[PDB]
Amino acid sequence: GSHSMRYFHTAMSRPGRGEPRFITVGYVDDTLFVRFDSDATSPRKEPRAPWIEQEGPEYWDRETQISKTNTQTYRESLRNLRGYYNQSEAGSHTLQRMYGCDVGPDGRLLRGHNQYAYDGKDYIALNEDLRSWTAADTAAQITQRKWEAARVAEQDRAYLEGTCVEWLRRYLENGKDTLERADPPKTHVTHHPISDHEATLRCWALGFYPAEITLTWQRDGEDQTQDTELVETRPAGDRTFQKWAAVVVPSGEEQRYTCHVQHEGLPKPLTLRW
Amino acid sequence: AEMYPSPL
Amino acid sequence: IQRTPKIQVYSRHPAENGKSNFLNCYVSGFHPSDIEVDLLKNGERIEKVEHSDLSFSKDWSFYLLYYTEFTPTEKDEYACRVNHVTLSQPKIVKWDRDM
Repeated sequence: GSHSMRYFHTAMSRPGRGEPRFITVGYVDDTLFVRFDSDATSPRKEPRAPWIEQEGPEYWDRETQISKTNTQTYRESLRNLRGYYNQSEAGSHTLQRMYGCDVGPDGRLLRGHNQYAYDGKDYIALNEDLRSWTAADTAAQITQRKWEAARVAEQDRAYLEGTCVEWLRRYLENGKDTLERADPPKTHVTHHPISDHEATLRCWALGFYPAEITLTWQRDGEDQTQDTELVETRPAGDRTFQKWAAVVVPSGEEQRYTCHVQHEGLPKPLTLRW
Repeated sequence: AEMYPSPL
Repeated sequence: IQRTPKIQVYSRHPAENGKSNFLNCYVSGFHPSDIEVDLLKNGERIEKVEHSDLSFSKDWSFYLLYYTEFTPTEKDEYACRVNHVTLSQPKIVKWDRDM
C-alpha cells in the first residue's frame, strides 16, 4: 500500500527552569523508529525499531548532530517568536514542526510536507508545490520573508523529493516483514443492558495495524452516524491498535443492527451482528 | 533520515 | 488556548481474571505537553509504570501511552489519574473492561 515518513520536532521553553527542551521522534506510518531528547543524560539519536538498528555509526553520528544543531536553532526560533508576538519573558511556549513524505505502492512521491505551529496554532507551512509558503499571520510573514530571502523552500523540495523518498524506500525494504504487513482487526460485538428497555451494542476491533480503520453501525441498512459513539483509536502497546463503536438499541431490536468494518488487512470488509 | 541553520 | 487531555484506560489483551496482561492509560489531545499520569491499584500508585515516547497528532495535540504489567482479578480496582494545566484537580478514570 501507501506509506509515509514523518519527523516531529518539539521545543518547549520553561523560564526559570533551564533552556528550552528539544525532542524529535521519527515515524514510518504508525511505527516510531527513532527518538532524541535534549534532556537525556547523554543526548543522542536512539533506535526504537529493530530494522533501523542496522544503520551504521555514520548514520547515528549524522542524525545526532542534526538534532544537537536543531536544539540550538529551535531555542533561537523561540526567542524570535516571543518577540514577534510581543510576549513576556515569563511565559512558557511551544514550537512544533512536522515534515516528511508520502509515497504510493510504487514508491513514487505523492506529496511532501513541512509545517510549523506555535503554541498549538498553525504558524507557517510549505505549500504542496514545495516552492511557496502560507503564513498564518503578520508574525509568520516575517519568517516567510526570511525564508524566501534564503530560498529555504528549495532546500525542502530537494530533500522531500530526494533523500526523504529514498530513505523511506530503504526503511520499507529493511523493515518489510512489519512495515509492509497489515494486521487485520479481530472483531466481535458485545451487549450491555442499560435498563429493561434498552441495551448497548458495542462493536470491537482489536489487534490491527496500521491505525486507519472504519467502524460503523447501521440500522436497517442506514448509517447511524449521529447515534454512534466512537472512541479514538488507541494503541495496545504491541504495535497494534484498538477501537470500538457503540449504539443504544431498544430491547428486542438487536437484529436490525449491523456493524461494518473496513481495514487494509482484511481480505474482505466485515459485517457483524450481535 | 532527517533533513540537514534557518530559525523562524 | 490550551487543550485538556482525553483519557482511556484499557488492557493490551482481552481481560481474563488471573492471567497476566498490561494495563494501559492513553492520554491524548492535550496541549501544552507537560502532563502527570499515575496508574492506580485499589487507589494506590503503581510504581513500575513506563510510557511511550511523547508524540503529537496532525492537529498538533500531544499523546502518550502509560502502561504496566497487571493480572486482573474480580476484586481489584484499577484506574488512571491525570493532571494537566487545564485541570484544577486530578482526573481519575476507572478501568472498565467493557470499554
